[PDB]
Amino acid sequence: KYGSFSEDSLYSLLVAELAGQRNRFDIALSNYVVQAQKTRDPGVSERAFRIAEYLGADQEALDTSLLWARSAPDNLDAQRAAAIQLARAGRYEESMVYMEKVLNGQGDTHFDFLALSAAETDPDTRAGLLQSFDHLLKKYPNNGQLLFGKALLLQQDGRPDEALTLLEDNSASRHEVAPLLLRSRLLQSMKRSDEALPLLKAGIKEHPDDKRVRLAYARLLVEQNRLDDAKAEFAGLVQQFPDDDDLRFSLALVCLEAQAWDEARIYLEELVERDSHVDAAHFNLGRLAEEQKDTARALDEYAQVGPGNDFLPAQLRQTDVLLKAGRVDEAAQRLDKARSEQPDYAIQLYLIEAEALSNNDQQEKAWQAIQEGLKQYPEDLNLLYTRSMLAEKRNDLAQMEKDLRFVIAREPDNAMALNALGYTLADRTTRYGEARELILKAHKLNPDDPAILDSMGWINYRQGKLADAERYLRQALQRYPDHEVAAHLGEVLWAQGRQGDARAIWREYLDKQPDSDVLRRTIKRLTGAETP
Amino acid sequence: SAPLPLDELRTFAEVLDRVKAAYVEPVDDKTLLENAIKGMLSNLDPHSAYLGPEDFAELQESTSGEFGGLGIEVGSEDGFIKVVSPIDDTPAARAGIQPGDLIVQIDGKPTKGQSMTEAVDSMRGKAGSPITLTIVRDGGRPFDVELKRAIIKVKSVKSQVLEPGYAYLRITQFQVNTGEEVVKALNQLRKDNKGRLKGLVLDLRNNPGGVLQSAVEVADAFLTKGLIVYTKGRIANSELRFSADPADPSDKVPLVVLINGGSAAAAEIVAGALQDQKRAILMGTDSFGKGSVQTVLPLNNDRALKLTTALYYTPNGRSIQAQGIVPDIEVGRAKVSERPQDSDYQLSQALSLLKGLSVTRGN
Amino acid sequence: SAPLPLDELRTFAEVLDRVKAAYVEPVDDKTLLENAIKGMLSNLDPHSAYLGPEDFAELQESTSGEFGGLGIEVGSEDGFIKVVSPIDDTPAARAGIQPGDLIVQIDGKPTKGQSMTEAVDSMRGKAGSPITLTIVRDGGRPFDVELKRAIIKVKSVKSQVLEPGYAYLRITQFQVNTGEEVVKALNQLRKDNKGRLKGLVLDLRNNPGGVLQSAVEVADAFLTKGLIVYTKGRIANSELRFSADPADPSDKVPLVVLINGGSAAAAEIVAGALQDQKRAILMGTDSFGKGSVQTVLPLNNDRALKLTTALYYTPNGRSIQAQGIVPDIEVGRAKVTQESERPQDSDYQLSQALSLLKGLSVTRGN
Amino acid sequence: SVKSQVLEPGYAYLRITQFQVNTGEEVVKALNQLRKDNKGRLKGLVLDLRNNPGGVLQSAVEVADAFLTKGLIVYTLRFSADPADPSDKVPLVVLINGGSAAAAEIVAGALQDQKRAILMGTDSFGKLYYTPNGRSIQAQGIVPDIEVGRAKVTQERSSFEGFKEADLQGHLANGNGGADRPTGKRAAPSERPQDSDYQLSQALSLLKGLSVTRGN
Repeated sequence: KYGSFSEDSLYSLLVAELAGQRNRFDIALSNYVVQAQKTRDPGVSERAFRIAEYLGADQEALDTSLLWARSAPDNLDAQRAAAIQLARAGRYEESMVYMEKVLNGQGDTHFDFLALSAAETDPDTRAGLLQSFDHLLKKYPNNGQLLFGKALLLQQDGRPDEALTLLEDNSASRHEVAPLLLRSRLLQSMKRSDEALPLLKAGIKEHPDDKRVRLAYARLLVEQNRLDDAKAEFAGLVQQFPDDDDLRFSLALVCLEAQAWDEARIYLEELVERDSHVDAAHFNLGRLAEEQKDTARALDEYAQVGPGNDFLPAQLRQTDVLLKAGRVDEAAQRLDKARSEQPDYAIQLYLIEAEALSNNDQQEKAWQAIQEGLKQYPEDLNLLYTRSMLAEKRNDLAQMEKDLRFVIAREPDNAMALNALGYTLADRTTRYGEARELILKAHKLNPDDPAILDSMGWINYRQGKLADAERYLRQALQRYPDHEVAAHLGEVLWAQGRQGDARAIWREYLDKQPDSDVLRRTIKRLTGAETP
Repeated sequence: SAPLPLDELRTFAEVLDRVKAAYVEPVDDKTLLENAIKGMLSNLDPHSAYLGPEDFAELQESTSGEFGGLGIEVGSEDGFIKVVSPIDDTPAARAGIQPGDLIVQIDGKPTKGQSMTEAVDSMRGKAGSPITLTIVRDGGRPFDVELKRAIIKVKSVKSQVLEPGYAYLRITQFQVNTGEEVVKALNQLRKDNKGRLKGLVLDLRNNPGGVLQSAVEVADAFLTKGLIVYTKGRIANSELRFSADPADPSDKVPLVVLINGGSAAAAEIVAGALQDQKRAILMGTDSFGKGSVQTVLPLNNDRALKLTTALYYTPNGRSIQAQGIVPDIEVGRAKVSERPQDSDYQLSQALSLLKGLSVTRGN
Repeated sequence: SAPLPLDELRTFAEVLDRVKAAYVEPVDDKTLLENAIKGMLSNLDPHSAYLGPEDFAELQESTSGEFGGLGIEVGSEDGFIKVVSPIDDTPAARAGIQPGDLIVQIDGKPTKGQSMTEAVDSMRGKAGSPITLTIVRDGGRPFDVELKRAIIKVKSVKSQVLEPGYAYLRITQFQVNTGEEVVKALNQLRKDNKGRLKGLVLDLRNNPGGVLQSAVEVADAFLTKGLIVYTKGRIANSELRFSADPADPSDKVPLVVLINGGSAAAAEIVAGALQDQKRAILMGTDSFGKGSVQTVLPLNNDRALKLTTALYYTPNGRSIQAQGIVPDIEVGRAKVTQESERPQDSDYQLSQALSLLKGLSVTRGN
Repeated sequence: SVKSQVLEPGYAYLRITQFQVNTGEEVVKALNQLRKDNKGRLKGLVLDLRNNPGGVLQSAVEVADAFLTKGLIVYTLRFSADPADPSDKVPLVVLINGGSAAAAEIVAGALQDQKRAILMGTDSFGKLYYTPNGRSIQAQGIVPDIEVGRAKVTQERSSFEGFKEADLQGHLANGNGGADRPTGKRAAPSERPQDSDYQLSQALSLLKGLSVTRGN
């Protein structure tokens, strides 16, 4: 029942196909568009449309979509694509025609696909499509599917209020699954969970079949800190769909949030034996073991799994829980084994080892670990940055400067390295001009990051200027409040003269981080007391 | 108004690129496409082949008549070069070769890979030159066979007066001018028997084939009415039909034709016509069944193809190529001055049949 | 960039149109393009070829010893399929089948009038599928046997101990698990000879090959150090070198390896490894002399294709392709005339191999 | 008395039918000329001291010296092994059908007991003398450490042989670039002695065995 090629139809196509693998896509476009224009067959037109959309050129893509819709119009997806392309081209009435083509078919009549396609479109094309949709709704206001599509487009625009009003107006939206899903999404985007949860449970009871409604209800409960209700609902879901690994994984997460460690680890072991989502299960198991009695079992679930991208956070949790348990040597041995398993993962394993050992205050063990990781692979900039941080914790300031300089040489674009080097030079150099140049490069690379602003303020203080340092440190603090930035601001105020505000801000940030020691050292050295 | 199978073409392009990527040798697209076309032709109809440009030039004129060959003919089947018929009066025929045997190795190389064209090209060689073949017969084990290659004379048809009442006319190969030799042989036989014979036996067995024109001529020489053979094919020019001529030096003598199963094409055409018009009767075994016609097809370039344009048809609805012509009586060959009749069992059976039917006819 | 060769494509299109127009039987473009792919793959080299679905499944079964069947080795006999030997640990073995049993019906349908291939296919099928066999045992009353088609692994290695201190070992066809098996075999043989084994004879005669990885594994199972074989080809991933892991259960046993004209790529690899490394001896005729590692590249149609991805080289750096290894002893099959079940007396080359092994053992002194 | 032959490359052949006077000098000459034949070094020799009844003791002792360097050759009369010998330690295997006796017997006994050679034939005739080892020879005779009963071997010609990779059309040329070996006509040019009697073939195979392995 297949068709039959012609002499030249099989010629051009072949070239196009061959060109499609020599990156000479233009020839493919020419051949496919010509053969779709003349042959009219569905498959050729569809291939032409896909190629045209891939390359980007749209006018010929618009023509190809029109032809494909004309070829086998029963394929409603082609009709939808042609309508979207027409909306992009601004027909605005033939787009409506193709809408009534795809719409009104009464077979899986779907506008979620249209919303997903429009998600990537530009706001102007989206606005044109929404105007066409409004005209259609005025023509076709009876069904709630039209309202659902219009509300989807409105949400894509960024104005959910009118969409939510439209959803509330019609009861069929409540009776239909998709419109109530949409109203839940709008309420979530409206920052009103108190209204989302009740309507969510109303949807659950009205349509218990749909698991998404209740899953989102539990998610909103978690966001609302109603952890017990979310845990119970997720247990009910696992009862409804025990085959679902993700549902039981979320149940384990919510149970962890509900400090019910026993059931949390039980669900994590259910995931492990189901051999799905096991790496996140292992991360959760390590967290639980940190918050639960035993840890050897957690090491066991960590070990029984193979390499995994999401296992790397799990491996970090394993290292941290081992450090908490006190057997640092076992963590080092496991990390060495993992490094032997894969060198690409070995670099990250060395990084995590150094960072975790630094966190537990073991600066020298972290330093030797990062030195190892650099001796297997000194090219990595992350390893050098970690060694620089460890040196700063160890006052090996020359090593920190060397590592930061090498990282900057590798990746000058990275603003964090420039900021670190500038701060180090400013703190450990009599002339701050080069430090100021480095900090300015970091600023022009990243002028908004709180650390960049903090370093700019510190270098300004060392330079001697006062107002710029004040403003930049205030910017850093409002971006993110930190005790070190507070100490820098206090130094700036010491330069300014208004010591009262320095004392007040120091008190505030010591309340923020009483355990901070750099802030207390600054207060002691300037105001003469540990606290002001 | 039907789906165009673009998927197959896309698959072919992907395969081409993947092959150009993965092969060990740096191989240009030219060789890839050439091999593609070669196999496209070969795997479809075994006889068909891609007559290349220099191959076409060679086919335009014979390179030299010096080289002869082993005389035998082959037809591709299951990828093995099998011997359809060892032409009579040839070392291969004289040597221990039986039609229906398979050639495995020729000149020290296997044949399961190439096509019958290459095997035939290898077979021919310098005159008076030895050669070796490894032939597996009827499932037996391979055994070396040494043969001498030399230019061969066929002599076409021989007529022997097997008995005073009967003449045994033998056709070796359907060369050109075979019909006139048959006609003059029949005239000589009439002269010997004073212008009346009691029947004829045409032992057109162990005969590969030849030019269709000679076959039509002889079938006319024995016949007067009806279509001798018609051809069918897709191309418009395919349809080629022949007929019968009132002239017949046969004198309406009864005929019995033998088909040992080592006969192909032209011989099959003649036998099928002679039974379809009920002019005669058959007594050998089932034929080899090859009636495909090959015609050279020029292309856009100087090159040309050799696709099987049309397959033959006997005057009835029967098709030679599909099933091969069958005899109304089956008599397995065997052995039982001396006359050739006493030697070959089928000939004795045929002569006895003519003797028995002579009285039935009366005069 | 490189020009898209257009003259050749135009010629191909013209030829396809002509063939569709002129061929006697109607032909669909799918068939023509499949034939074209088969043709190019086949004609590039003697070995590479497009693999269909049945062919691909057959190759997968051949390389991987696992297959679905009754675990019965059979032979043709006067129109009745004769059970040459019921493989151990098989549905037939637990069904009581014995050597000499004559299969006459497959679920009732007679074996008469059915070819060996037809009988093999009929007795084979999906795993877990019940099947009944009526089998005539030495001309006795036929009796039905109830079986279920079950997954089975065909043993690719055969063992024997011809003489105390001298053993025999065969690898009929390399397979994915072949390596593992031979390892166990060695241990078994050692356990057979309570630890001390003087000589060993490896049989590679008439081994058409197998997967390269298992060949390298078998090579390493005896050789200790060095590199067994490295491959070289145009593609980047073709360049790949294996190495002999120090572990080996061979116990440095003096080894003599046979090679016949029927020994192929994997067998030639093992032979070249054990020769260019002075660890064994090669006696026999020449080998098939094929060097080519081929890859079964998957296709979206489930009908993959096999292509010659690279050549290989013996440790010395010699490319054995098109030349064939040359055994040291150079012994051709012959018959000995003199003026229990021991294959040495039945076979010649095995006899001289065992003689060489015992001579070496004696020359080792005491 | 003597006869030399290069049975196969790196494996010459010697035979002492009788141990006549001056045989030592003649075997020295044969050793030198075959050393020239095979370019200064042989992988092994097959001294065919079988069907040898006896000879003059001076002949036998000089012959043994021709291959041995150290020790006492034969004693009842204490004949020494002169270090001078052109053999150069070519792996030697001596063949004893059983007819070997007296001069041949003592030469074989010396080349065996000194561990300078190996005995591969059958039990000797058994014909006082003492090998370099304390063991006597006349009383019991010498038992070869490996025995190969006299036998005749015939090789059959298969109608066809496996079509080598060189035969297939379009076979890839070897990486080394050496010419591929085709399967042309396969007929034996001659019946070299190694194929005639089982013992010679066994001896050559064993000699090749000691050459491939044991060299490391």
